[PDB]
Amino acid sequence: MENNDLYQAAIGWYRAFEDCPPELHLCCPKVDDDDYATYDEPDVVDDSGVPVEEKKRRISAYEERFQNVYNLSILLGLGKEVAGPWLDEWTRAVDSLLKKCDTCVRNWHRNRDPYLKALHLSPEQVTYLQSKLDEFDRQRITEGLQRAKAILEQYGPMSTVKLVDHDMSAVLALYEALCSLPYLARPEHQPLFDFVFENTQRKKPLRMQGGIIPSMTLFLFDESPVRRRFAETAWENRQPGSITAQEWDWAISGRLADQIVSLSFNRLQTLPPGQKILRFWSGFLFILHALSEKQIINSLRAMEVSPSIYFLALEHLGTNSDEALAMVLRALQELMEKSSKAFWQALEQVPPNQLVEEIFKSAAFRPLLNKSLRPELLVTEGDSQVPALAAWMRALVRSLPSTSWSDLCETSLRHLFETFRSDQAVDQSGRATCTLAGLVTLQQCLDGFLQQDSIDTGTGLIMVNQLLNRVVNYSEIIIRAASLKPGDIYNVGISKAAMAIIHSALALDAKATEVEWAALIAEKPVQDAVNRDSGALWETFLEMLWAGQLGHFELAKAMLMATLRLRSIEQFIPKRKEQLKRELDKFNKRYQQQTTAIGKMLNRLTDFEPEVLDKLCSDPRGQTIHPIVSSLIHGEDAIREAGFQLLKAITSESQPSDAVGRMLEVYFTPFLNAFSQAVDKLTATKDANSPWSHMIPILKCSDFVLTGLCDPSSGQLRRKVLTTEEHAAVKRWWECVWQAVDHSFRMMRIWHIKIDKKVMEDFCRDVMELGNKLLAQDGVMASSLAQESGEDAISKAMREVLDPPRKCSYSLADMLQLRDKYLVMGIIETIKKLLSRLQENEMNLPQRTRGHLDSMLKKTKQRDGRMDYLTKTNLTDVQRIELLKALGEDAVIEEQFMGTRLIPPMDVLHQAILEWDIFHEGNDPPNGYRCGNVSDTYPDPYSYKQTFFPLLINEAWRSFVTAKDETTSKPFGIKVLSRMTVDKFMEVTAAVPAQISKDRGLTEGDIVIISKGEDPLNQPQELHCLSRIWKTTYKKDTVEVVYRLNAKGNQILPALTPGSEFQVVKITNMTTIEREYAALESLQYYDLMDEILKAQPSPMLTFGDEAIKAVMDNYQLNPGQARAILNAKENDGFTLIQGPPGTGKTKTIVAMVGCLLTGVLKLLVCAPSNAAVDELVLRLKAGVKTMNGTFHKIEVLRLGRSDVINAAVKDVTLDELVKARMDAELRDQLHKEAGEIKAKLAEIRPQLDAARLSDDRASAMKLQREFDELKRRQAHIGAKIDADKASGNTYARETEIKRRQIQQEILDKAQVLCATLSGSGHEMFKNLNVEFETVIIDEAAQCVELSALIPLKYGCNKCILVGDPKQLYGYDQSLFVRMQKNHPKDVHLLDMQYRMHPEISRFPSKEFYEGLLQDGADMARLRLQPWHQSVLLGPYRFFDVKSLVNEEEVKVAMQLYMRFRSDYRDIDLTGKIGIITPYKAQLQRLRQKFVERYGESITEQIEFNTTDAFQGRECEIIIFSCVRASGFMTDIRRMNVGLTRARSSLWILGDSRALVQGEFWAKLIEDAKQRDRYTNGNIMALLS
Repeated sequence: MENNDLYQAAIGWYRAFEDCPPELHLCCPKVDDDDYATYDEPDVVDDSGVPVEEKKRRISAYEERFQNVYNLSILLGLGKEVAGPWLDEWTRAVDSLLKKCDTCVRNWHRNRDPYLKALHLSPEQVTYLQSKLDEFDRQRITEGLQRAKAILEQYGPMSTVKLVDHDMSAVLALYEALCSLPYLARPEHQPLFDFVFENTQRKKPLRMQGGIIPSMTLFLFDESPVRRRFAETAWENRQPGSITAQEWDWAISGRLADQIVSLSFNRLQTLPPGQKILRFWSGFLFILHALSEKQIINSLRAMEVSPSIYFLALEHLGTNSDEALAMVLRALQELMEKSSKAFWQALEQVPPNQLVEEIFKSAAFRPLLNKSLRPELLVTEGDSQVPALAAWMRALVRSLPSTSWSDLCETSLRHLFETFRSDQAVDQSGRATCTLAGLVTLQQCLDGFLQQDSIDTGTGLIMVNQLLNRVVNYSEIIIRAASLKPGDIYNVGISKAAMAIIHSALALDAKATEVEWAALIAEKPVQDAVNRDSGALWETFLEMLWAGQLGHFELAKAMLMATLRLRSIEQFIPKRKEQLKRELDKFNKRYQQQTTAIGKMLNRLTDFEPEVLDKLCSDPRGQTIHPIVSSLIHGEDAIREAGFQLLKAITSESQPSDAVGRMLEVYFTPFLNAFSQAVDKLTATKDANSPWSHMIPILKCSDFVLTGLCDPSSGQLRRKVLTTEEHAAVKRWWECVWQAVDHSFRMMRIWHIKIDKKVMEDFCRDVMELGNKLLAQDGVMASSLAQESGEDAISKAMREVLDPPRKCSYSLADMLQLRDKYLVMGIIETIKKLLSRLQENEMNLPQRTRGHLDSMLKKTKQRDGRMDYLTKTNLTDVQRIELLKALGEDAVIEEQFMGTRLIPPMDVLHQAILEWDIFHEGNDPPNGYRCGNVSDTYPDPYSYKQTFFPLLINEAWRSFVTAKDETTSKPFGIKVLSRMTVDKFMEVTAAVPAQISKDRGLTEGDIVIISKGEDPLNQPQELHCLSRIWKTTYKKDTVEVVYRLNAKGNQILPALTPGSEFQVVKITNMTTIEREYAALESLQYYDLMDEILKAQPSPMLTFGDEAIKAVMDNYQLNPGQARAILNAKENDGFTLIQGPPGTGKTKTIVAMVGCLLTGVLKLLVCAPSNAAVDELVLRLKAGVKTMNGTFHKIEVLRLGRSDVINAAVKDVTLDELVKARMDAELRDQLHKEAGEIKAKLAEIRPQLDAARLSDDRASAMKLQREFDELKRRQAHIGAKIDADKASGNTYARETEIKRRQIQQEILDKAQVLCATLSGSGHEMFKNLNVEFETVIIDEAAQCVELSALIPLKYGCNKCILVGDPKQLYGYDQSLFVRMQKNHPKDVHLLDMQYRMHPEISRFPSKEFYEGLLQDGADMARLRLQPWHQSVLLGPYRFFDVKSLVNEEEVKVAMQLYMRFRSDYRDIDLTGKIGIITPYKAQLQRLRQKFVERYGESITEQIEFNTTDAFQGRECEIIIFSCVRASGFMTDIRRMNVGLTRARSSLWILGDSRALVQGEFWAKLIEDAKQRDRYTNGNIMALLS
């Protein structure tokens, strides 16, 4: 019942309208007129105090009133006639309220359409209801418009705020008119509406709130530009998805479909207008600027109109207007960007190639580039302005699937390279734009393919090869966009794009090679789609990468960065008796070709000009320098040679060492970091096939790096100062080097069955040389790189260095298991040095290292009972004892070897010598050292230390003081190098000329007075200290001497002369002193405890004398000579025989050698003087008579100085023997070939310059091939030359090994040797194995007790010494002195003697020998030679004088000579004149007086020598003349010496009063008065 039921529903609606409160906004959620709360925030706490619950309640009240008004839409359209005045009041209320809330009016308008969709009325009924509603709305709108027009006409124009006060009702009416779709559709209302809009919208573009309308949007397409601006302003305020889907249905989707129909191609069935298409696309873009991807897929993609926006655009691609086409392309790019899925699947019916073909076929494509070239149509891409085709291609490639990218790319070629852009109808700017678009598309595709991780052998390589073939055909197009001259107007920066494309292609090829190598190594499946001519691919790029090309810096850097990728690629070694698979062989061939191409590229890079190469080498990225290091360490021989040549060119050097040093001094931190990274990468090679032969290049590179960084003089670490980052880099380098050494040893441990004897020797010996260098120069480099001051911090730095070495200590110990003798010695020396220093470094060895040491060196009982090294080690018992001493368990050493000897560290004595200033002025040292008793043996072997060590310090200070004042040298000047402090010492290195080296006599172990003052000889205020010499090599041609100078802290460290030079002069030599000190410190374990270090001297024992006459008969001995020997000869220990020198001590020594042979037949003949050694050698070797009657002799070797010696014994020097044997056992063509190759290369360089500008393809190819071949040949030749230069070390090592072997083999044939204490001071004896149980010491009275112990180092058991208490502080009195004074009974001093005149020997016996030395037998008859046969020329003529200038004395000597030549006439005194004086000035005056008064020819007639240096030497006419008293030792004991040395003529000269200091002179005068023992007076009258 429409009437009745509608009236009931209208009664309900009238209750809901009037009965419900109308004061509140009925159609809006507003509480009142001033209620402007955030009604849009019902979920949030509304500003009206309505929280989420209460704001949702306000929204629900609004929605419930809206549902009431929805059911009451029928009430509003009921009509008054049906409902009387009810619908009239409803219309009045609608006019009052619906025209009051703008949002309510918009909602009602939008819901009327929803209500119409929900209206169940017939089409006529629905039309009638809509017509009635529209009639009411139009009546209201017309009344409002009339009121507004009247107000505008009367009151004139008013601003929006003013117009609000004028008629807010008119403002609301206009707002409704802004959404009055039917009124707008009414043609009659168009005039008044247009007039009102022009009167209103002309002022400003109204920024109304609450949604938007499409009327102004259509006016944007229409002529109305004011409403166009209004629409633009309204639409430009929304963000993505800012519009509700309800609004989308209300005004967006419906109007969008309406516009699509207005442009529906199927409905149009023809081409559309250009302006229409442009406006439609522009509106779509403006709307979609605030769209959402969710609104795209779920609403836009779901907007199902014919056709859908995707298919609609697929059809509308036929829009053939130029600017419209550009806008359409931009809109398509934007749409693809919004959702790639939408573009791809919404157009899934269209293949991408079909879409590309449709797009590229644009009619306006040609002209568009002309405008695109202009700035306005220059598409703002990134920071530049390129064609919009680039944006379209980038969007397409970005949104396309990876598998779908390939074929489209080929089609993109048709668009850009093959068909469309390749057409000749393109203008210059047009062709440039097309080429730029194609290049951009190719670059985008390459970049997308780059980010891939893994794939099988698909068609990506095929696409790369197609690009390479195109850009090879487009070598012109592509490679000359790359080679385009910049600055062109048509240029669009395509040069950079082409360069980046080349770089990306190289990187992709490298990644493909890496993937293929990994798959081949892993035997994983791989397809067989395409094969890449990587050699040819790079060759195509090589033509553009040719030298001298513009912009080559970026291309070269890119090529190097790309080649850095193959840094881990390793050539797959084919198996034995197996053919590599087709894939494997293809991979090998491709790798070889790629390596050759990379080498050619590196050669061309080095071919860049020195300025160009230098500028390029300063890359801020530094990755090129990392690739340079990789090439320097590349395992391919050709790659190695190319990298060496490139590095030499870059650093501008001649040899690899110089280039390394220059690089270290230049870019130490970056080069070090890159080298560490490269070493880490290369070392990561799998241990199954890690570098076996290739590690040799790695080892050589590491050795070069060490010799560059930590060299003595040119060492960058030594010369320069480290930085914190540099410190970290150096630590990383040391750790990497030690880890590499460890890996090399461990790999050798496994490949001992795979290491060839020569190759194993080379590798192991190089490892051992690196270890020697480290434990010696990286000890120095460690001091240079100490963490901080203090033993703790420096030892911490050293322990950090040793940590990789401590881990490698297990490998080092395992290496001791080897068998090569030279390797054995090297391993033993490395173990001793490095390990003992590490133990001294206080850092305990690893528990694994200690266990391995125990299980391979410690004496444990084997299963068979062998108490030896638990793992076999053939090292000698001495070497094994040393290895045990490394652990430092002397108890274990005794219990293992001794059942219960080497050189000790000289650093103690060296530091003592260096700190103890010889120039100081302390007679008593600050320690207050003094002599004392020895008891013939200090009461402990350790008491020797505990007491004689202070005595040793006293003796060392005395020796230093004594040598201090004996310079007698020529001062010299030296240039210093650096002042680096290590262990309170420093290094002084200089390349002194060979003349300077010969003059100064500089050699290792010498002490030199390093000074800066002029004449510090008398100038204590000058700078002067002492310095020791370490080692003197030859740098190139001068002598590079590095002296281990003392850096105690004198006032010359601040005068640290990098090159400022000083005045360095040699002082003395401490080699013999060093040997003496080492022997004194070391002999505390000698078997002479009971003889030298427990309580007493050696014991004596008597025997029978039956064979004394037998010895006399067999060896010209005597019972008196035997009686003392009766105590010494049979007994053992250390025995001495006392007696005057005239008792035949030399003849008795020869007889003693004969008697020792009678008792024996290595006999060590220790002597204190070299001349006496030569005399003994003559007497013993020259006269050989064993107990057989023949010349049977023990092989005699004189291990003594032969330079200052007669040449007669020079045949037994054993050093001339060594040199002769080596000589008997014992490139230029390479240098000539290198010169010829360098000349040919220089000549080709002129041809290179000629053909470089030829620009002919065949000529360019031939010239490039010739240049590359020349570069390869030059690299090979230079590598061969450098290898020949390096071979000097190997040749020297082999020669040294052969020399040591020859020396050992020759010493093996030796049976007896004669030498001195310093003779054993040569370190070679330690490496020599000799046996000695008997020793013969000559002239014990002429040696220091300290050196006396050295002769016992050979473990002798029987020893015989020759020393008389006569003929001689007290710090070096004697060892036999203790034996005699302390135990006179235990001594055997002969009383009876021979070979002297009783008259002559009476004075020596009585005054000096205490009458014990019984004179000779019948020297008037036994020695009845002229001496006794000439009565007047008596052998003992007793005369005396009665100032040492003293024309009396000197002229008396002259007169004695004139009587020997005039009174007597035929006396020759060739070494027979006993002219001995106690003063050197007197000796010189005597020589001058002879040469003047007696004639210069008489200077050789008489021997003029000092008594002290006349030992052994014999003279017949002993005309002695003492000078004066020195003090009972050089005066009275020298007098006893003279009474023993001088034998025949008592022609004394002196004065009794002046010689009263010597009571022996008074005794001689008294005996002259008694038995004519002298005769005073003036003999000048007697000679007349």
